[PDB]
Amino acid sequence: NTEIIKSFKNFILEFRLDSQFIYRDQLRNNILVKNYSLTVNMEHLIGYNEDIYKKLSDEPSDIIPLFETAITQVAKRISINSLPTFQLILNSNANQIPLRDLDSEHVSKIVRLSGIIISTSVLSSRATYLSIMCRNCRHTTSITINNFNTGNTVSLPRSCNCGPDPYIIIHESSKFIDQQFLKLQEIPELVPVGEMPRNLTMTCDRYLTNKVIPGTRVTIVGIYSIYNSKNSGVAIRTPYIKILGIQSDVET
Amino acid sequence: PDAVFGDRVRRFQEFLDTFTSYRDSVRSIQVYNSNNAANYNILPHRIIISLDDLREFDRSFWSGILVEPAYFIPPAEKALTDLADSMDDVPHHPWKLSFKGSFGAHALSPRTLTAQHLNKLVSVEGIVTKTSLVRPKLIRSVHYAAKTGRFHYRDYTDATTTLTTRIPTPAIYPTEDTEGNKLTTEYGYSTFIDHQRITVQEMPEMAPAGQLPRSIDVILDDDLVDKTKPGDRVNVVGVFKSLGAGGMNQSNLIGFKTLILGNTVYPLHA
Amino acid sequence: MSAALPSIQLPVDYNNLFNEITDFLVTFKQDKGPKYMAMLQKVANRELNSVIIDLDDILQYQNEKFLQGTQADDLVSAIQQNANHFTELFCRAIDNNMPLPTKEIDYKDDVLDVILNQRRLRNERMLSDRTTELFPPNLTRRYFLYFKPLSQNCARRYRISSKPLSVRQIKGDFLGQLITVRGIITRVSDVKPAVEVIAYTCDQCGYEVFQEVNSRTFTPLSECTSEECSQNQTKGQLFMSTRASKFSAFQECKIQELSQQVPVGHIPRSLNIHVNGTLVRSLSPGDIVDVTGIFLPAPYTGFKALKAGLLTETYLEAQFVRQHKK
Repeated sequence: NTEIIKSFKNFILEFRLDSQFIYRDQLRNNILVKNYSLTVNMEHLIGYNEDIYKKLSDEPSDIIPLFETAITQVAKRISINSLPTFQLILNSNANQIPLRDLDSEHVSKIVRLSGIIISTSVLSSRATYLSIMCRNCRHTTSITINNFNTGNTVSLPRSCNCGPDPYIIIHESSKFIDQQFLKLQEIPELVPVGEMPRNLTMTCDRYLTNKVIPGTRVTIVGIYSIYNSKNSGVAIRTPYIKILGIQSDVET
Repeated sequence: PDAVFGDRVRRFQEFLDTFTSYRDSVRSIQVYNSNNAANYNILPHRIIISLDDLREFDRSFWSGILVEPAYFIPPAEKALTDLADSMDDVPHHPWKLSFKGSFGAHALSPRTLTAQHLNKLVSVEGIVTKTSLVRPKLIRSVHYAAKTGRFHYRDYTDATTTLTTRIPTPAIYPTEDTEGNKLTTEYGYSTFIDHQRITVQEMPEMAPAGQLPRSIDVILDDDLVDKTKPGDRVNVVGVFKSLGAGGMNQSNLIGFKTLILGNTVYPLHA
Repeated sequence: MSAALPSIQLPVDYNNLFNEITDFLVTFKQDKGPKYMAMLQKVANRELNSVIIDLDDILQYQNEKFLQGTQADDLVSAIQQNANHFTELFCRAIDNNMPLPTKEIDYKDDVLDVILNQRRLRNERMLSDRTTELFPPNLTRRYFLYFKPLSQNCARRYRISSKPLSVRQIKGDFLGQLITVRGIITRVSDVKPAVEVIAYTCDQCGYEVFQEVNSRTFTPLSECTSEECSQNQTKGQLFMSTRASKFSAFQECKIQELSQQVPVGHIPRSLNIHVNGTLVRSLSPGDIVDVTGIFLPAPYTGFKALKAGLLTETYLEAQFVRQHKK
């Protein structure tokens, strides 16, 4: 929350291999083309410091939206008006977890896996920064959501008494992003001799949409998270993988 | 209202002399509304404005429309009607715009949308695919009491208004003024407009490799009802509004449906 | 009131246009006695109950005092904008200028003839032994009113509401006028007893309360509010009776296109039609008819789901039908 930005803000400025340093040359060449992202190799985090990756491996849902605001304070040291929140795309290679053995222990942990993509969906809209006004008080405000944990985790407040939820979203001043909703099937060479091949459903953020055609072999690095819609049991949730960084092969 | 409307209406009064040919065509609409009354005792109120003098009058207003149209069209709306009164004073009602356009860099086919093209003037094309039915829609309601004389009034507008958003009025039935009265809803004197939603998808010839088509649905109102048959090649101009709540109001996945509030639906033959 | 529900003034006034209705009644000389004397009295003699007022007589009566004598405002063009407020008010002129005791008060030519007298005489028995609420005026009518348009020669002389419009030509702006259409009647339902006024009975205080009826929705009352029972702890339980109220006939149908006015493109459409009054069972499916009548939208129905475009349902009341293949 505090000062973990500065422990990451020094990582982008000062990481350096033998002669030419990478994350101030990958951040500059992705602004002139107007690409607005960054690609962190995850082996270079733990070579520079181990205490940073200790926080990121334990509780990733609350720290990656802190690194996204640690980039957009550095891109104002290079460009000098509209610079949005940057997106963090990461990739690594530790050990593949097969799709069959995903226990109840891997809830909110960085997990990579593999498989074949069955289907896609149509794009959508999620809100990032919206503007609210009350109906009676007409007291304007601005809620900026940046975290992503699909239904509702951050909603409207109840007072600025007035009525039950007096708040209106104003559609004339906001910003929006995209979502994609894939599906992923395990590779048939890890044969289910008495089973059918299972599947999972992922989500994708603004810069990974429309990247992969149905029918390919991918490797996917994401957060194994959970959501509780009723769209069949008591206190039952459902699993899904929030993708942050799809490392496909050569498409061939 | 502010001075933000104040200087904004005034600059659209300088758009009556440099291209005064538009001020000619307002009289021609007032011609056919007199000579039809001369045979009994048809024309809409839509003015085709080329988006071509606006480069030669003010580049800070031409690029204003194609970036935030919910702040420059409703000023230019009321500026047209007061000029559509002071020239024609003999007889005793929106006067909408068109935007012919000289189509800008927002000429995007409906496969590439929804990301940063909210609240702009897109010019979408494709093949119409549903063709829903027509229903009327309430706008104004005039009540009348015959025990104390005078008429009354009630505005009522939905979330699919002209362009903006305001405080939504769920006006079921306005009755019971501050007296003992049984108010009466005068039909005929009230106003009703037509409403029709059609969905358009991308063309199969300019499609990529084998996938599903992606469609987008456009609302037409006040003039373009029963204009195109299903299965036609249609070019449309509108504003990429996005209404609805994304499940944040119902305290509980997907959300935020998108629409286009069309103006010019212009059939093509190529 | 101010700043909410304001007052927009209109060029059309309604104050003076009651008196020229009264002079279109039995004080009439264009058609021994006038046509509105005996036809009113024949209905008052309980021989008819469907008073068919024509509209061409309004036009010819206008020319009798147009440029001749005094100056008066137009009424046929006043009907062709409102067409519904001139239905409950055109009857309001009739009941004053109509003799009731002309016929015998004899035995049953229609039911509720003896009980309505007991309804009427008990109400004056209520207002006798006291030293002031009577029956509502829309209850005691016992006729109907209709209108017929004009097409042949009267418009060609000096210049409407009789053009055979197709079903697809009906815009959204005709909501509140008189129209004439044509087509093929299909899916016609039967006759079902509706209700337009309702009589309760308190059974303890005797005071029968009433209310008015609007389409497809009405709410029953609370317990009794009459001043004999109330202002105490003992209030009577009221109960509805069917032998004390007014019912009417009701029907429904759907008119498609005549398949000559169809385009080569779009697929034919339909309008809903309610037939209210004594013209019931006068239609039959699978023919070619020409229906007239006022055209008004259906109000708000509940559950708030498909609403705020109001689900107007665009139905069409009937006034007069003109068949083909007689």
